[PDB]
Amino acid sequence: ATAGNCAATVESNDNMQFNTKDIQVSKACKEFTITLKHTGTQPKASMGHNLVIAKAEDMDGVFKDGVGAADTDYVKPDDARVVAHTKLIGGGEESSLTLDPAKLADGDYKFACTFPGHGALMNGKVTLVD
Ligand SMILES: [Cu+]
Repeated sequence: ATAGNCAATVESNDNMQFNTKDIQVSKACKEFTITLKHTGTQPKASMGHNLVIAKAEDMDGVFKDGVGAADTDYVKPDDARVVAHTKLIGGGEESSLTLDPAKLADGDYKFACTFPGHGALMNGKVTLVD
């Protein structure tokens, strides 16, 4: 499936997991939407999740700058090394982002939760595909 997916939905729970560790972005899409749904009962301050997509080579700086942006859902208003980012969502809440697929051609991109203590496990691969 490539010509029938301009959006994706990721489910995160308070058991510390994503329902997918691989996201394939179609270059057939002008923009790609990713919707995150936190299917749990824990509030964002106790077990919050976000989905940040950035260049893997720069992913370290993304997490680092994310921790410094605690007031802004652990996402820093910048979007230079970061391609897209959701907000922190609690049990029942959802957040979404829109990214330019053609910007993922720079190399290997990853998606992860920039919540301190989560990124070590809550991360995967996001690849631009045809
Ligand atoms: Cu998280």
